[PDB]
Amino acid sequence: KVYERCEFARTLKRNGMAGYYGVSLADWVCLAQHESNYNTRATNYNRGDQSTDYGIFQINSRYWCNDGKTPRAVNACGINCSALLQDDITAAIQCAKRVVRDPQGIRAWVAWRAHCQNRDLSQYIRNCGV
Repeated sequence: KVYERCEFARTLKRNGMAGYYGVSLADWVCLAQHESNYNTRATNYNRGDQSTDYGIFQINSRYWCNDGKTPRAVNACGINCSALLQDDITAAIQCAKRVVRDPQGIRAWVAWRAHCQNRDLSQYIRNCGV
């Protein structure tokens, strides 16, 4: 239930996402990194703003995913946030796409805008043998 730059990259490329129309594998990695790669323990709830940041891709439960304990959220993904806390990231990818599919775009992770769009993050993926 753990994923690292390499792994993630491999999987991504193994899934067929790494190098998406726009989202570049490197961007994914860097992103997934800025999110909370490693172990699928990326969980940070916050009632203060009826929002929760869960998922390796640090997905907010204030719009994406849901639970059923908060009859307010607008689960745009329409899935159990827990589904993003499993072993297979299939949900993370599916949701990831189901999310980016919106007019939001990777931009949502402005972080990447201040992490990826800064230096060469290719050196991070360049080594796995991609």
